[PDB]
Amino acid sequence: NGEPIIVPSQDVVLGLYYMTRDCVNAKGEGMVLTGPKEAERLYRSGLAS
Amino acid sequence: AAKKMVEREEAVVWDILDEVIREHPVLLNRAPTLHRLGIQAFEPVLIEG
Amino acid sequence: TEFLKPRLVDIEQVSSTHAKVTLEPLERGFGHTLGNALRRILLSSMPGCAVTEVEIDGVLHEYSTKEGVQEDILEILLNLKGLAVRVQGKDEVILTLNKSGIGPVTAADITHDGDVEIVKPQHVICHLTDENASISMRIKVQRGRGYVPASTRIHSEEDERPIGRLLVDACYSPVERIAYNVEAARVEQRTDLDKLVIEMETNGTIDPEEAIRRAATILAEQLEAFVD
Amino acid sequence: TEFLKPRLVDIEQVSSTHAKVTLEPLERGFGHTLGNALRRILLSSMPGCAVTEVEIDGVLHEYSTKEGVQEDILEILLNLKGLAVRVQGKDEVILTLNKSGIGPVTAADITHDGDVEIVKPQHVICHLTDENASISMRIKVQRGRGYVPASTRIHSEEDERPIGRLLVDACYSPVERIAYNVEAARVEQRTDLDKLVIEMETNGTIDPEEAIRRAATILAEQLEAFVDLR
Amino acid sequence: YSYTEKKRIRKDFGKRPQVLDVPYLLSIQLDSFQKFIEQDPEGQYGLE
Amino acid sequence: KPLVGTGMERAVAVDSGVTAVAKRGGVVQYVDASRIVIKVNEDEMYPGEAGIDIYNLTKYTRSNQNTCINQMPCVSLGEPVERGDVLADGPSTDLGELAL
Amino acid sequence: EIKELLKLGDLPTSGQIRLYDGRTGEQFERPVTVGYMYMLKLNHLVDDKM
Amino acid sequence: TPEEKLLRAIFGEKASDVKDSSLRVPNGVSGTVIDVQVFTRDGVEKDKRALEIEEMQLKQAKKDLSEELQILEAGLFSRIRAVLVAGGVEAEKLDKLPRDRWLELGLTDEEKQNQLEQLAEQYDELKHEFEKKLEAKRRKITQGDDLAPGVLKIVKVYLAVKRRIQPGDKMAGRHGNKGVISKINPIEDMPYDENGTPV
Repeated sequence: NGEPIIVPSQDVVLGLYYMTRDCVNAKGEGMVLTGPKEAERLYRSGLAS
Repeated sequence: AAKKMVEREEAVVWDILDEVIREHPVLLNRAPTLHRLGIQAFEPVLIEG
Repeated sequence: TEFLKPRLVDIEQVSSTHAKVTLEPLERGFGHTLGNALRRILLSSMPGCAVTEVEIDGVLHEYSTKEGVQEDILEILLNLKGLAVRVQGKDEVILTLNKSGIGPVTAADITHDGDVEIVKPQHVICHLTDENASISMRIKVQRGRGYVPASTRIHSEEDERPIGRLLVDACYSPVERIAYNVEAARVEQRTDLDKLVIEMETNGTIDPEEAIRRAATILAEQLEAFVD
Repeated sequence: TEFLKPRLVDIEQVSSTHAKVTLEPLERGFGHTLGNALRRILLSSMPGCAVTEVEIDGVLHEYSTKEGVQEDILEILLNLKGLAVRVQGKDEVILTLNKSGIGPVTAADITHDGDVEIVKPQHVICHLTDENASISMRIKVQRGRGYVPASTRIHSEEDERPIGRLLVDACYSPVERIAYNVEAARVEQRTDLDKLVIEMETNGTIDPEEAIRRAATILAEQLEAFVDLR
Repeated sequence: YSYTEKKRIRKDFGKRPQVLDVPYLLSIQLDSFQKFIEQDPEGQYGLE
Repeated sequence: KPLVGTGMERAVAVDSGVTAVAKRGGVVQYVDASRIVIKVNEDEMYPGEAGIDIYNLTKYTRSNQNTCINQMPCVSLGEPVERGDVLADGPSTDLGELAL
Repeated sequence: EIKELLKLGDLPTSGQIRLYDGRTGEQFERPVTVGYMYMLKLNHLVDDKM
Repeated sequence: TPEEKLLRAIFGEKASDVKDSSLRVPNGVSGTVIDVQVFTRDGVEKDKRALEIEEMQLKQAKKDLSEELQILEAGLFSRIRAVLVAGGVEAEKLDKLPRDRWLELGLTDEEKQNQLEQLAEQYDELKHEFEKKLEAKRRKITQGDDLAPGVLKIVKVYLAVKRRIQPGDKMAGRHGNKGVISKINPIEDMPYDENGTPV
């Protein structure tokens, strides 16, 4: 078929699912961020989930 | 002389191996090769082990 | 019992505010030590000056809207968070901005002081929609360390603040993003050694290599008590 | 730039092998940094003294038995791999061990030198099960860091070794477990200050303050290349 | 408990009691060759 | 020895014939790494023999799969043993328990 | 019975403790199952297969 | 080999210069040598090393049989002194008497005297079967080995490799949880609990 054979399998999948999946009152909810670099800064510093 | 040099595995033999390996693909194959993606080519990285 | 000092091989200048330094060889498991120490120090201890408070006339909270502008005052607070500033002498400079007419007010339109300079004057704060639309604000710049958010700021302050004191997230540290990795390196035979690749991107007010040297300075001055 | 600095305030030697070292005071956010850096450095790169070669008299290889001893020769070499010893003077010393008669052979029966201190004299080595059965060996103790196996040592052995000299793997590092914590410090004018209690478990062959001194020396010498040139 | 079983007693979590113990695990081969090689009066097995 | 076992470990380690179980109960007289001598108790002794059991152990014998087979003594000097007691461990046994 | 034994040994009864990353020093977000399993070395050795 | 087969063709096969056909250790295989055994064909003189191995086996078998004879003699003499102490009150007169004079003395005929007599006959047949088994073992290890036809001698070398784990080795649990070791991580890199014990 035309479909890609390079599909991520189960660990990449578990990691990106845990990455993208939301929660209702985790930590640092409702902030307004300048961008993805500030989101990465918040997560690596520990001020947001 | 080259055969006994490789038989004793000099550091220049490992350096020449590092030069030979670079940009020389090898084919990795796993049986049973049911479809054509059971043989693929890769650029080898010299590892220990 | 002597160690393998790293000999620097690369400082790739991607942009004027971007760098990929590379450090090989290190001893096995030292790339993660040095990379995590430098990333932690740069993220949560490197001091600087940034926007901490702004007081716009007529507005009482961050979700109310002042007219005359096409983007919200949430966008204005975002653009004022993204502003990069450097104060030389003091730790408390109140910046006052006044603008009117058709045209987006940029960072060059601020009533600047002598001890305060802007590294990006083309940074647009907000766009104006009317000729008679006037905007007046009181940007406050403090000096702190790392990142202090508005949630922790409003947990700390408790008095009834005057009307217009909108809390903006205080991002004091000049590093915008630091991300390292550990690769494989080799001296003649052994391959257990590693190669530290630090990718750094900052705003103005500092260079990336200057910020890495400042973080190494901070860690060495933290360690210098118990050194043989 | 108004940071404070930590000092070694006290050391709680719980046992000969266990210790807790407190650093105080630490700024807000530096406890985890210094604790993880000191943990990785103290776990990977501390120097120490480990048994390298054993030469038992009358024994050709490790897969043989001697008449009289209860243990096998390979189990004897494993027990000597577990031996803890410090050497104050030199970098390589050879210890002689002689014993006879029924009874356990311990590290206390090793004929000590002036600069060699065996920090566990109750560490058993072998046994002897006859009145007329004697053991005699010669234990070479070197100093290094990390884990050096006998195969890599042979590939680093450009010399010539006789038959009958047994090789032991060398686990040189004297640190066995490190736990750290970041507790809040009680400072009369500051509230964002911390204390770092590092709970170090050794084999009794390294001083805690000397180990932390050498770990911070290693970290500063590694950071020199960052602080100098970009 | 015997003086060699007091050295390390394995804490059993079993509930039902062992009425019949587990037999000799190699009884099949040894019993077959013993029947082949032994001497028998009338119940003839093997060489006889 | 496994921390979570079943109870069949001792049965396999004795019934496999790879250990060295005691034939008669008594006290242990001499333990080398290759020989265990047991002085038999008098009630288990035949009246015509000397009452001494010798247990020679196999040391570093190649198996069929090119592995190691060696027996190590698990009893100490002077300890008493009964009939059916493990004196020497096998290749992958430990105190008479199977340990893989 | 397993949880009563874990409560005797002063261990978490759910069998999951907090683990920290050895490299970053940081804590793993979810509690991780830690315990002792009996692992065997099989006779398929890469010295014999290479 | 064809590198020198043409050189043995056009210049001349010398009918000399013998071939190296030595037993070599295989490649990538270390390990010590723990036992050598030489089986020569019955009829020819063996070698100096084969003769040395044979003298080692001779003195080993003699030491083993004499040690088991001394152990059985000590057991039998302890049973003799126990049964004579149970019979009569003779304690010091048997300690200062040598152990050879333990089977001929005593008192009149009782059950312990019949036991002493049958244990003396047990000692006699014990040393008789000792010297018979020693001569049988001696002739068994001095006689030659009837090997295959066409075989002069076989030398059996025994290596002993000690194999550590490495990436590539299959490891498994008891529930079908198999798999291959992928990396041997440092203990500072392994995850650890609140007490610092890494997994």
